[PDB]
Amino acid sequence: QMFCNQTACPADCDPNTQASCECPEGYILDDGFICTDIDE
Repeated sequence: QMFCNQTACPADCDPNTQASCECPEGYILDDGFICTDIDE
């Protein structure tokens, strides 16, 4: 349950949560390898 840790940020796979990048279980990355979901 972690989509980049917020609306849209980056995907450097934090070294204490590994939530970004890998993206939630179904978030789906986007143009930018950033984990987010506010439009496309």
